[PDB]
Amino acid sequence: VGKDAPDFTLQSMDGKEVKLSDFKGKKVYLKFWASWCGPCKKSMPELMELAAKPDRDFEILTVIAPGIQGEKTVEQFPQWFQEQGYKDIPVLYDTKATTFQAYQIRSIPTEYLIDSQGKIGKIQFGAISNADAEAAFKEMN
Repeated sequence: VGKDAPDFTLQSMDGKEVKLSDFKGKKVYLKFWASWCGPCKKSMPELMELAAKPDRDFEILTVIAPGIQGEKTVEQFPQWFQEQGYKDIPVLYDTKATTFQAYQIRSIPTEYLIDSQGKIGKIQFGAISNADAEAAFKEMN
């Protein structure tokens, strides 16, 4: 069966504590990215579309590593995010890159699509469309 997605507990951009296993019972779209990464930014508008879809049986979570490998500090990131026109996308602060390491992230953007019991259903390097994601989740429990 699917390998367990490594658990994490991270602070979000808006100050919430977010723990992956608290989402058991719901599917999860998990995206690792960075503000300096062009293909990452390219993918954000479509992810905002997806977030606006009301009938989702999955939650969207994205993860950056502030102050690490060129990423903005937590002091500067939220302002930068809003000034790009980005909205309605959760961003978690992987302060010690520990989550990136646990997911063996060696390239970005990378998406992990996780089923309702916390198992990894799909790993995608680079781009994945909304229809691609929706199709993958339709085959997961």
